[PDB]
This record gives sequence, structure tokens and C-alpha cells, in this order.
Amino acid sequence: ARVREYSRAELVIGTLCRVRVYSKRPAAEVHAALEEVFTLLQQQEMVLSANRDDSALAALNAQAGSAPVVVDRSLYALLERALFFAEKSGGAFNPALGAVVKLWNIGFDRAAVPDPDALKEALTRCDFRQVHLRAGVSVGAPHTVQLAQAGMQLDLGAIAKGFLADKIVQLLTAHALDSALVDLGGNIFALGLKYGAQRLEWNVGIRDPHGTGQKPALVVSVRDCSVVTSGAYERFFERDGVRYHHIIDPVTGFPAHTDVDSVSIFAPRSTDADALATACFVLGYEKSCALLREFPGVDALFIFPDKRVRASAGIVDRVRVLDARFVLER
Ligand SMILES: Cc1cc2nc3c(=O)[nH]c(=O)nc-3n(C[C@H](O)[C@H](O)[C@H](O)COP(=O)(O)OP(=O)(O)OC[C@H]3O[C@@H](n4cnc5c(N)ncnc54)[C@H](O)[C@@H]3O)c2cc1C
Ligand SMILES: [Mg+2]
Ligand SMILES: [Mg+2]
Repeated sequence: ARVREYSRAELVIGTLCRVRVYSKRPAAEVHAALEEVFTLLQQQEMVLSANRDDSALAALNAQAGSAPVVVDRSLYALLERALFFAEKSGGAFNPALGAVVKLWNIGFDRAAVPDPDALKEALTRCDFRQVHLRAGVSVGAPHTVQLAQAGMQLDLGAIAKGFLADKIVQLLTAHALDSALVDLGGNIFALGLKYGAQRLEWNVGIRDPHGTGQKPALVVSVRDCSVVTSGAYERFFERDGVRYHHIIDPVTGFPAHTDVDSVSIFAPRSTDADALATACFVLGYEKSCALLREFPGVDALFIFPDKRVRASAGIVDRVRVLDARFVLER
């Protein structure tokens, strides 16, 4: 049995999703697995999307301030984890920010900042402590979500790719695959080891925050790890000389003003890395380091505006600088 390398990529969940696999299984078995990967991504776009009218999440949002809504166990577990990170981060990650983000999302499409009062009114409808998850303990009891606060809107944009990465890994493993690189719009899971037969860690790139994005600034060797990066220049609009990026500080209702240009989180679960990367970007370096003390199994890499890079002890030895303008502090 020979090792063969496969890759498939599609536009789905609003971005480029690619999976690369090394396997000695019959090719028809890899092909079936990859068919299922991209079917899952299509199906889940219709569960999770905050910017289609026809998703499960949109239907849930169209019921805020009313009665509990039944959701599948998958979505329920995602919401549970999201509310967990909202609590732990002190609301720096907030999965009930849709009132605010939708005010800004229209701002992107036409390069205009929301509106003082409107933005203030929106911030009153983002209390994630008013999302009530309940699931009976009897056989086959349904999972339900209640949005108690009128006009509150869920938006799982900052955790859904992680969730989907984790679900893809689980599917790959179900297909007896154990070597893959999953890349959902830059949200990476490195499953197993790659082949060089010599087995080697995956070398995950971290971009220059201000790059044209073509090339990484740094590379980190990892196994069985998600790598998720949040940054200040990944998605933004400009108006009157001011850049407005997509990661909102829930306290201000404006794009977060922070002391880091990017934060990359390394975790066994991509769900966690995705939430935490967004939380840490909002929180800034010192407060991030205190939060991450809560999560001893996670590592982190910060790129500062002066191009210094600090990485936690679990990963610093695995970092290689490719763009010599950056400096890795040790
Ligand atoms: C299922 C699905 C379907 C999608 N469909 C589309 C599409 O059709 N078209 C398209 O252009 N993009 C789409 N996206 C991408 C989506 O709009 C993201 O909102 C955006 O690209 C940012 O993701 P990130 O992973 O780069 O950043 P992250 O930092 O992981 O997430 C930032 C996003 O989370 C939300 N948010 C902002 N601030 C906070 C915060 N403090 N706490 C929590 N959440 C916050 C906003 O939605 C913001 O865009 C989709 C994503 C998913 C999961
Ligand atoms: Mg995120
Ligand atoms: Mg993300």
C-alpha cells in the first residue's frame, strides 16, 4: 500500500475551504470522505449562517423575546461552548452581538460608520446571559434555546469555523483517516503528522498582519492542534482616513482598539482556539495572558505592531521566523 496525497477545496461558508489528506487507504475511500466533508460544510452553512435569511440560526433570531425553540444537539453544544467562552472572557467574546454587528455589516457594504444612538440602542440587546439553553434529562428530550431579551441576535461568526473544523476532524477520523490539514478560511486544524516514509509535523504559517497575505511571516510546527489567528487588518473598511475592522469590543460597540496586531491560539479543539483568538484580540496582551492562564492546555502567539513576537512555552520552540523584519522574543 502506497501513500497518496489528496486535496479538495470549495467556496462554502463564505470563504475558501480546503482539506489536504495523506493516506494509504484506497483512493475511493478518501474521495468518499472528502465528498462528505464538503457536504457537511454545505449543510452547516444552512444551520449556522448569520448572513442568510434561510438558516436555522436566522429562524432562531426571528424568535427573540418569545418562546423556546428546538435545535439539534450539535447547535445546542456549540451555543453552550460559546456562552462558556463569553462568561470566561468577561464578554470580550460575545455570541449574542448580532444587533451590533449587523449595524456595522451594512456599514461595510457602504463605507459608513453606524450612528451614535442606534449603536447605543443595539448594545442594549447583546446580553448573552439572556440566552437560555435547556435540555431535558429524559429519553429523547429535545434541546431548546430561548432568547429572553427582545431583539437580541445570535452571531456565531467568531466560533463557527472552529466548530466546523472540529466536526471535519471527527468525520475524517470516522473514515479511518489520521493525517490531514484542514483549512477553513485560514482556520487550521493539523490532524496527525504529514509525510516528508518519514513522518513530520505540519508547518502552519502565520501571516504578516499587514501583508498582502501571499506568504507567511512565521511558521509553527504542530501535530493534532488547531491554529486560529485573529487580526486587525484581515477584514475592514476605510472611511475618512480611519480603518474599521470586524472584531467589535462589546464595551464600546466599535472595532476593538488593542495592543496586538494578531493573536494565534493553539488548541486541541479548534472551537476553543477560534473563540479564544477573538476574545484575546479584544482583551489585548496582558488581559489575554491572564485569561489564557485559565486554559493550560492552550498556547498562544502574539504579533505586536512593532513586529516583536511572543509565544507561550508550549510552542515557542516550534516557531521559525521567515520574514526577518519580525523578531521572536525567547
Ligand atoms: C456558517 C457561516 C456562513 C458564512 N457565510 C458568509 C457569507 O455568505 N459571506 C461572507 O462574506 N462571509 C461569510 N462568513 C464569514 C463571517 O461573516 C465572519 O463573520 C467573518 O469572516 C469573520 O471571521 P474570522 O473567522 O476572520 O474572525 P473572528 O474573529 O473569528 O470572527 C469575527 C466575526 O464574529 C462576529 N463578532 C465580531 N466581534 C465579535 C466579538 N467580540 N465576539 C464574538 N463575535 C464577534 C462578527 O460576525 C465578526 O465578523 C460565514 C461564516 C460562517 C460561520
Ligand atoms: Mg474566532
Ligand atoms: Mg474565526
